[PDB]
Amino acid sequence: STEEFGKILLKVNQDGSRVLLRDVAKIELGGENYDIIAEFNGQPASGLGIKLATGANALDTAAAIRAELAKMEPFFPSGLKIVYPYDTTPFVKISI
Amino acid sequence: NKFQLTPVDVITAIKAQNAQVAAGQLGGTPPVKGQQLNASIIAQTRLTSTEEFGKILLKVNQDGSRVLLRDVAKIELGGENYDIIAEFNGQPASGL
Amino acid sequence: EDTPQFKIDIDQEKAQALGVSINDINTTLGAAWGGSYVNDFIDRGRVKKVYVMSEAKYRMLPDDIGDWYVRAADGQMVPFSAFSSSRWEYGSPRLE
Amino acid sequence: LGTATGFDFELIDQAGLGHEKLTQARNQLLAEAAKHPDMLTSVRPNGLEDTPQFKIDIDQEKAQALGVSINDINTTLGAAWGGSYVNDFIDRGRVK
Amino acid sequence: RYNGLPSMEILGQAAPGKSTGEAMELMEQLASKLPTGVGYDWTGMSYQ
Amino acid sequence: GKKLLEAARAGRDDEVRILMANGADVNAADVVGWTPLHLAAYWGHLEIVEVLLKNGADVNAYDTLGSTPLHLAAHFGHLEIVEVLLKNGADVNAKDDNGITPLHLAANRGHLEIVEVLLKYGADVNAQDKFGKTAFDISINNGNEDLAEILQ
Amino acid sequence: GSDLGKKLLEAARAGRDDEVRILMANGADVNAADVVGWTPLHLAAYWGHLEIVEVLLKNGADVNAYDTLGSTPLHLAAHFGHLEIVEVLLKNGADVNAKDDNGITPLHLAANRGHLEIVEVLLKYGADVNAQDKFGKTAFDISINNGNEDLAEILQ
Amino acid sequence: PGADAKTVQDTVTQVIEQNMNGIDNLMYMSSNSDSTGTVQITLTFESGTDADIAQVQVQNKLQLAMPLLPQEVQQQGVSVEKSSSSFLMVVGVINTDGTMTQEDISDYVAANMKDAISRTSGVGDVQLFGSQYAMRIWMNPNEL
Amino acid sequence: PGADAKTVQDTVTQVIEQNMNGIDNLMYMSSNSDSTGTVQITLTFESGTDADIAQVQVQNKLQLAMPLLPQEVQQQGVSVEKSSSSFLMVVGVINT
Amino acid sequence: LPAGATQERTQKVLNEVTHYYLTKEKNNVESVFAVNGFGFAGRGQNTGIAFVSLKDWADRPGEENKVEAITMRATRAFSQIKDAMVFAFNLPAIVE
Ligand SMILES: CCCCCCCCCCCCO[C@@H]1O[C@H](CO)[C@@H](O[C@H]2O[C@H](CO)[C@@H](O)[C@H](O)[C@H]2O)[C@H](O)[C@H]1O
Repeated sequence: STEEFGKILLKVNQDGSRVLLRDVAKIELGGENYDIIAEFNGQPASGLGIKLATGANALDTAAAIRAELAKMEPFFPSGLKIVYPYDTTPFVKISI
Repeated sequence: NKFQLTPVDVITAIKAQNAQVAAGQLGGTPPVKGQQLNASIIAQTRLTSTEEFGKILLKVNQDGSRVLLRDVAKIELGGENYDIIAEFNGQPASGL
Repeated sequence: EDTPQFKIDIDQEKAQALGVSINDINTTLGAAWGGSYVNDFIDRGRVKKVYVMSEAKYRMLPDDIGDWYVRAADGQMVPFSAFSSSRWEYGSPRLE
Repeated sequence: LGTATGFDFELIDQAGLGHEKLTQARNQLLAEAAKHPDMLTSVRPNGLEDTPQFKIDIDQEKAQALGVSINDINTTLGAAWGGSYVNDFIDRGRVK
Repeated sequence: RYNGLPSMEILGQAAPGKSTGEAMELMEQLASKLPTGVGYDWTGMSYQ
Repeated sequence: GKKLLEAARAGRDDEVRILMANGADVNAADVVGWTPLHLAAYWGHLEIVEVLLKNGADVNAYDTLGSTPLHLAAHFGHLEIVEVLLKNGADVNAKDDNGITPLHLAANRGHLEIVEVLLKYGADVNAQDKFGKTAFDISINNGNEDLAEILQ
Repeated sequence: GSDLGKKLLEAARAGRDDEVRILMANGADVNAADVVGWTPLHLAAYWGHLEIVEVLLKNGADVNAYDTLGSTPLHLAAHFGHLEIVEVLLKNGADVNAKDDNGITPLHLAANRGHLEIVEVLLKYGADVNAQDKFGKTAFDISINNGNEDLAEILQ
Repeated sequence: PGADAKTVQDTVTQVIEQNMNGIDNLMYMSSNSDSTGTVQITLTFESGTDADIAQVQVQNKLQLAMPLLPQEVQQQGVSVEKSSSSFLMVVGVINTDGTMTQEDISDYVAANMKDAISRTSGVGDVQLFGSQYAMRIWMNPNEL
Repeated sequence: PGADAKTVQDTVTQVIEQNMNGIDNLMYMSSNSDSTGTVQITLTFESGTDADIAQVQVQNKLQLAMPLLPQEVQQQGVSVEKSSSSFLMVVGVINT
Repeated sequence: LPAGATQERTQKVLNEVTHYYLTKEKNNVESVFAVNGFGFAGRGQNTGIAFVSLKDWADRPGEENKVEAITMRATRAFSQIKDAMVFAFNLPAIVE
């Protein structure tokens, strides 16, 4: 936790006062990086961009992805929802 | 010996002064909003020539005298190893 | 296309004179402006990373460089401005 | 093939609940199973129960006050009580 | 751990005269009443 | 003027022509303080440096680190541009925030012709940078004898 | 040791109220202890089984039993935030100022984990706010080091 | 992390590229080294090449370069993937109660959803549109 | 050597598991981290999977996770093997 | 956008792109998932991408409501975005 990192002891002063990490830094949970920010129809979002392994079947793989997503849904925090902004596979199924 | 130096000192100076440093950015993410400038910071880069290696600074003497690598060594391009030497019909050659 | 980049030259002789190590210089510069992956921690049961980096407001402006201090062997704090010089140049943000 | 009659079930922490809460849910599950002898028999965990362990806290402040490095402390403890693989030697022509 | 998440494996068998399918269906029923955030899966012989 | 900074960089003599004849600020400065003159000087565009100066470009414009177009030209070995800038009143002893002069830079890159011009125009050979180094000190460190002898 | 003793140690830890009930009727040793010196009361206090704690105390358990490192059930209850157990233990004569081998008190442990209500209960029963552990630390020192301002207020 | 394009190229990309040889059915190789600190090296093979073997052969050569890479690069994890260049799909995640920020949701996805998807057969590569949480220590030079 | 279950899980097992991506035909993965200082992760593949290819894909993802593991674990080495339970025979060797 | 451009500027251009699909292609576009900081580059402060999903073919009767005409109209509207290259395009039958 940030609380624990904040009390890391950097050193003790000559007069016995303590210098903690929180005395020289702000401490927070935050991204490994801050380069990528997505929106869905203008609202805050995240997502996974998935690429097909070489030679794999697109339709089979998409079905396995959905099957795995369905195993996750019941444990979502309140309000969390999967949306489907971009899928190349429906066209294959429908056109066939 | 004359300068009270060893190959350890030479190796240490070359690692310090023939270096390629990741130095980060000005205005990198996450930025202060309103930032206009984003630029890479370029610190040390690898040396590219015998001249540059020769002026690697090993130490300066009490009287401000400088000891450069070229003062304890000959500096030149030469083979990674010197074990293989080919000739084509008696004339100097290389090959694959 | 090439873009402006900030070139900083560390002065080896000055560093040696002041007793500031090149490793401390490079780590201070890199960690502050680039960030550094230190080690891992456990966030709600999952292993994740720990990053150190300057708070955004101290890595936005060229003048911020001289606000970073390194500790010399004799225990004195020495500002970057004392052992470096900098200039603008152009370089590539993407090499093919 | 295990038993034709047997089943192999995994209870899963889907939300960073942690070991103790998983254990409680496991126990809750096992107690309910035990009330259906008509359908379920010998429903049991495959693994091991928690046991007493000796938690030792290093006082960072006192270590720093005494001039004792955490690294010497931690290798002294681990090497002595846990053992430490140092390096290899050659015993009658075989590396060990 | 199971598929990358903390887990506890539970073994058992169908009572005499009962199918494993029946035993499994009950385990799932019971599993559905556990605390929020606790899931389950079938592995090994049961996975098949 | 944003058009001018760009056209200047690409060495589009003809385009600098317009914008010029349409009153774009000739001393327009970008994010790092570079004017169209800095840019033409850096990328070696002589003809555009000439036009720019003929249109009242501040010849001693300096970027956010105190560097002038003469610094750039001298450093990157653009002899022509160095001459033109000086002939137009470029401060030969201009110092950047580091105390670095065009002479220091030319000397560092070993640009002999350029070093001579700068001297010709009265470059101060004893000028020290923040580390107290002269062009001579530099010539010695780089082991450049042809250059060191000159600085004498 | 006794067989019933072992069964009681296990039942107490697992929170099997009814088994405990039966074990008490059969005279299972309430003072049984495992290798680390934990009694059924230690176990019940640690894992938070309130009803068993109360049954054990009614059946003559030592409220102030200490393990091989000098820790009491009140230490455990206080450290792991079991408020009602803390209150019951104290009601039944638990030593509010008990020090383990490290000089650590139940107050130190509750403060360390930020258990505010438990801290208040301990102070109410006479907990010594100025008690120092082997490193000379008090509960207040812990509160400020943790940066727990609410707790620091209380210990003032 | 924190490297400019030339530093990436001269310290990572060239090193790996020079170790790329004796690989069957290779038609060509290309790479980008950028000032995000990122390198991507793409090896394209003849049609009909068994992708499993191509990947094995590439990695056998990569492992000769690995020890020559900066420690900070090795610790970010280098990866070798065999996938199409285009996206099969994007699975989006939002919060309808508006009770999780962009950063919260991204961490949820990274920490609870991404790995199982990345392990699913047929999934060649997964890009998170966001970032997993890290513990951030934001230093203040004045206090230091 | 000398590690308790949680230390093994949180410095070894989770790190390895987090890197078991992009491997073909995996049905499921399971692991134990124990207080003898040992971890075993078992990956089970679809019937019909080429066992040699499955194993090399696993070993290759592991190879790239090695720099993330503790030094002492890198020093012991991490074995990747085809799992089998049948022995042709067991030869005992005794001293009488 | 040009390298040197900020994440904030890229967001402004993405907002314009999103706005266009949400208001001028109401009848054709079901959703937009826009990502700042990722393109086919990939990562960078000065790049982004929008994934667009259209309503079902049946609600998009006519040439003017098919992908070719939509992407063409969009590119045309986006051509009048300052200091950025923005274009919509239909994937080919086979990129390869
Ligand atoms: C004279 C007989 C004509 C039809 C006979 C049918 C025989 C067997 C058909 C089964 C296979 C698919 O059949 C067909 O598939 C597509 C794809 O979802 C659907 O056709 C489609 O209707 C509308 C417009 O046409 C589409 O926008 C939509 O995507 C899809 O539902 C049809 O509703 C379904 O009938």
